[PDB]
Amino acid sequence: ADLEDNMETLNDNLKVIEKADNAAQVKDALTKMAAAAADAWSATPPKLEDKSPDSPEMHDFRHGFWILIGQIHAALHLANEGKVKEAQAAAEQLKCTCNACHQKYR
Amino acid sequence: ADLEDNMETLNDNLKVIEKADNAAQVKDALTKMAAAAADAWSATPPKLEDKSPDSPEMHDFRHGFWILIGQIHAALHLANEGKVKEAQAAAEQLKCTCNACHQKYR
Amino acid sequence: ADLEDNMETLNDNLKVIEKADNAAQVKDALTKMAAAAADAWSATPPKLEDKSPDSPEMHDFRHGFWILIGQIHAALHLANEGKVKEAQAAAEQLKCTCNACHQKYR
Amino acid sequence: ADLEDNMETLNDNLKVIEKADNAAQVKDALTKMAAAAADAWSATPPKLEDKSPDSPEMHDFRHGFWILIGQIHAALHLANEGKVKEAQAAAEQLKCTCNACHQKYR
Ligand code: HEC
Ligand code: HEC
Ligand code: HEC
Ligand code: HEC
Ligand SMILES: [Ca+2]
Ligand SMILES: [Ca+2]
Ligand SMILES: [Ca+2]
Ligand SMILES: [Ca+2]
Ligand SMILES: [Zn+2]
Ligand SMILES: [Zn+2]
Ligand SMILES: [Zn+2]
Ligand SMILES: [Zn+2]
Repeated sequence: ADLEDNMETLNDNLKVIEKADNAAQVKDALTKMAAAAADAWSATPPKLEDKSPDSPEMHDFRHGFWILIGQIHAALHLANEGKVKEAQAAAEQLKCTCNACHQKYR
Repeated sequence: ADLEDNMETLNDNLKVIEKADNAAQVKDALTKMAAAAADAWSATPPKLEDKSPDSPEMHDFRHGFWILIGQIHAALHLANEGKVKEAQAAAEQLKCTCNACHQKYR
Repeated sequence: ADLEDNMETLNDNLKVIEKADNAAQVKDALTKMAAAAADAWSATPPKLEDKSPDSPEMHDFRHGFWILIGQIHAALHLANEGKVKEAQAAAEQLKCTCNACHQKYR
Repeated sequence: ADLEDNMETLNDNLKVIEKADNAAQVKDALTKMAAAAADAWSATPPKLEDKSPDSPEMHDFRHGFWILIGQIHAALHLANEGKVKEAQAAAEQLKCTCNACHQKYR
């Protein structure tokens, strides 16, 4: 899909997890975030369309999604062990990424 | 879906990656493998039907999918940087995780 | 060093982190655990000395340390951001690994 | 140690890995690179002396070492399975992380 669409999914499902109650809501939100993150991974942001597909900036932008995807799956690891509260905490801690990448490329 | 269905999707797209020609081909297979692996993550294999869901055996079973998905996303990292031959070798290498879990639980 | 020595380091520093107060104690304990885990990674446990260096069992044993090392560094990630309490939680959650691997190879 | 000292250790052992012949050689270099990277993790680069330690810029700076150490341990995974040529190619590939952080903060 489209990069701003992916970011909406990321942000909505982030708030679903905060308000979630059971383990199925959390696990399904995290699944949607993973899918969106993997979709964004191949997009070119506005402020980088001038640079080369193989530039260090583009590499760095993609690395931001690699990191986020790992964190989302580390949260899925916890939720699939039944530790729903610890998975919600991990989803909160994810924030350091959405903000590091925004500061540079949003 | 079924654990067996997930395993069929993993096996099929592994073969696709070994025969692919273009990066978009390798990229779509890895993406399907990641989803199948995430869905398999929650399953109980027959050999463990009797164990408690919080036993170490189920913990260890789920860890296999966590390591597998991490390897799939590392291959996706190479694919999305354009390095298709490297992604294909990455897909080849992750058969150590397939074989390790099969020896234990298949 | 020696595998039982590494396990002592792992277990001691695990309890240092629980009792820790500031961010330097936690970060230094986690550093020692990482070093021990990386040292154990190349050892052969008692109950596996019969099998081949390249057997799926040996692969699986090493994968256990790869996983643990990642978790320790995910905890270092948090401690280096100043989130000492969240790093202590992550060190607690590490437990699913020490127990999954013990159940199989200890 | 100094950030500059850590960078020198990283650079030196990268060269060692490209010229190595035996697995023990590749394994010791990666191990030294992992320690240098963990020690660099806490440093402040000159370009960021003015930013707050909890700014997104420092978060992003520290994330670079987290991704780098993950890549180093993935190469160590191959090395400890005996696949030295694969570990050497893994070391080669992680220069994307070197170049990405240098473009931003060196
Ligand atoms: C545990 C963590 C596993 C990992 C990692 C992989 N597989 Fe697997 N696989 C697993 C089980 C328990 C089973 C048996 C399920 C059952 O109900 O019997 C399987 C089975 C397969 C099969 C057989 C499928 C069939 O139609 O009968 C295949 C072809 C297969 N697995 C492939 C496969 C690949 C390619 C993997 C890595 C990419 C892999 N599996 C990992 C458990 C686990
Ligand atoms: C940030 C996350 C970095 C990563 C990843 C890597 N490096 Fe780096 N490096 C970084 C900085 C801020 C600096 C400058 C430090 C300063 O005080 O000026 C450097 C510098 C180097 C150097 C120069 C060393 C010197 O003696 O002047 C080298 C040779 C170097 N870096 C190598 C290197 C390699 C091989 C890396 C990946 C394996 C790598 N760096 C990653 C910040 C970051
Ligand atoms: C790069 C590595 C990013 C990461 C990680 C995250 N986001 Fe982001 N996001 C990024 C860009 C380049 C943009 C702008 C794209 C554009 O077309 O302008 C965004 C945008 C958003 C927005 C605003 C979207 C809007 O229509 O206003 C939000 C609310 C947002 N992103 C949320 C978000 C969250 C919660 C993240 C962490 C889970 C996250 N993003 C990560 C680049 C990157
Ligand atoms: C394999 C992947 C392991 C992981 C992960 C952890 N441990 Fe372990 N441990 C392992 C083995 C094969 C052994 C026995 C080795 C032997 O020579 O007999 C151990 C041993 C221990 C012990 C007891 C040591 C003793 O002298 O009695 C403890 C207390 C211990 N290990 C702790 C520990 C912790 C806290 C771990 C997680 C952080 C952990 N181990 C992981 C194999 C593996
Ligand atoms: Ca069948
Ligand atoms: Ca079948
Ligand atoms: Ca100097
Ligand atoms: Ca110098
Ligand atoms: Zn962070
Ligand atoms: Zn392996
Ligand atoms: Zn676990
Ligand atoms: Zn890269």
